[PDB]
Amino acid sequence: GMIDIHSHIVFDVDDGPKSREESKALLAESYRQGVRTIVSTSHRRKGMFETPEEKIAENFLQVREIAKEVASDLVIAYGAEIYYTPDVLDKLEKKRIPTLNDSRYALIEFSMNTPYRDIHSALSKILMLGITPVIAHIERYDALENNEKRVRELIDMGCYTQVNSSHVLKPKLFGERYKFMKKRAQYFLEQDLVHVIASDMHNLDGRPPHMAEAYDLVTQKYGEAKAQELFIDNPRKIVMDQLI
Amino acid sequence: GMIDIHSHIVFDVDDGPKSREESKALLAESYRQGVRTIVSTSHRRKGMFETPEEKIAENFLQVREIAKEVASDLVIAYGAEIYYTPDVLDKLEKKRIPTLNDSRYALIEFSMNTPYRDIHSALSKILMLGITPVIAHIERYDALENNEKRVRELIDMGCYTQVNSSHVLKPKLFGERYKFMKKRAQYFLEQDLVHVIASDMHNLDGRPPHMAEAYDLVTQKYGEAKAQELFIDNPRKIVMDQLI
Ligand SMILES: [Mn+2]
Ligand SMILES: [Mn+2]
Ligand SMILES: [Mn+2]
Ligand SMILES: [Mn+2]
Ligand SMILES: [Mn+2]
Ligand SMILES: [Mn+2]
Ligand SMILES: [Sm+3]
Ligand SMILES: [Sm+3]
Ligand SMILES: [Sm+3]
Ligand SMILES: [Sm+3]
Repeated sequence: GMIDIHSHIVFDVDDGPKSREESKALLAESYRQGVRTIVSTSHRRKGMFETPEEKIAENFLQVREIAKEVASDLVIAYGAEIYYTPDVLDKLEKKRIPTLNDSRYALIEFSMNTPYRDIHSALSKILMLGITPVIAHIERYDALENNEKRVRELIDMGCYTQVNSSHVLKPKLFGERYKFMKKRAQYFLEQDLVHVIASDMHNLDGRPPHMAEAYDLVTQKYGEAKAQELFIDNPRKIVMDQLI
Repeated sequence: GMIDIHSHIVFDVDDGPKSREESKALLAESYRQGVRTIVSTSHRRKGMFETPEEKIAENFLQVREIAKEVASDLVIAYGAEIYYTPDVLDKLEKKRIPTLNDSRYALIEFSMNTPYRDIHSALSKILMLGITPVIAHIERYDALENNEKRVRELIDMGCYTQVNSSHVLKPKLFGERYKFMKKRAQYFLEQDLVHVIASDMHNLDGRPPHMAEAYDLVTQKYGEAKAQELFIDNPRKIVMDQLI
């Protein structure tokens, strides 16, 4: 029973599901693949994802009703994926934006080419609030490309890393769009710099969950024990508000 | 990975472990049997279990450190087993006594021969506080012996039932001390009146966890699906603060 801590399943709030039907379909697929817990982390990002918090709550609650139709033992928790801009700090401290399952952990996102010093500075200011940043899809940031020294630094301040399930997969030979993130992801896993693997699922045409598959690949390359850590135990600790 | 929502693992606080050594030994056994989550529910009972709440917290936190020695993926949550006396209501509402994992659920206990009207009255007054009572070892109460009508009533007010793992086991032919609770437990399982099975573990000489075994017996008699509900899914919902 996997716990997916990064998901876009709330409808009409961001670039995830546009309808209830689409939300129900996502949940169902996630369930097929063995996920029994999903943390909703819709986008909060000044400039492009500014849906009112009240509306996200409204729709999330509806999605939690829908989950019941998929399966009685599917647990939906609230949360958020937060794109760092300065305003975000007070919003977090005052609790106007959710942490993951109301725990100490917050899912934090940057741009592909955010300079390292900006990522670092931002993550410091969040730690100052007593909140623990889990860094969203570290494969994305150029700042961290092939750079363990920098990732260790962040982990050692008190951050934890998340990698997307789809970037654990192997590169295709025709029509690959994520060569660099797949290469980057594989490097972090080799260096043992990954705490969590999550789906970042948005839909069932382009951004599905690849959790079942990502799990079998990590099992083979890195061992069953590591797959369980990244896909179950560490997420378990996050959702239970305990330090990993 | 089972979740045990009823446990006496804090030392020098009640009739559970008397030492750290004994606490560590309990955790370890529970882990052997496949339990990955344990809710601490030490005794709060006017008249015989009156250890100051500050002291229970102090020692619980230490037990949570010890758990790390047993295994990194063992999660210890705080809670309490509450013996109903009137004072308990305000203590709960004001939060001077913990609910299970700080959820809406509280583990509630009575005496073997508490008349039904007293159990009922007490459980009403707790529901009035917005708290959901999970009834501790229902096998114990004479009021509920062979009496589905009464158990359904309670469940329908909004209570949930817990049965002890050791009372799921088969009766012995020499030196059985729990014939009646084993018979009673078996009856509730047949009538499908049990939401949760938990250990009520106190030690490793007389009151061990019988979770591994209780799980295999429920599997055989009632199906894998039911064992998972009682030993994993329903407890999962309790610890995640979601209505079962
Ligand atoms: Mn998106
Ligand atoms: Mn993102
Ligand atoms: Mn995302
Ligand atoms: Mn006891
Ligand atoms: Mn008891
Ligand atoms: Mn007990
Ligand atoms: Sm290295
Ligand atoms: Sm490691
Ligand atoms: Sm019946
Ligand atoms: Sm049932």
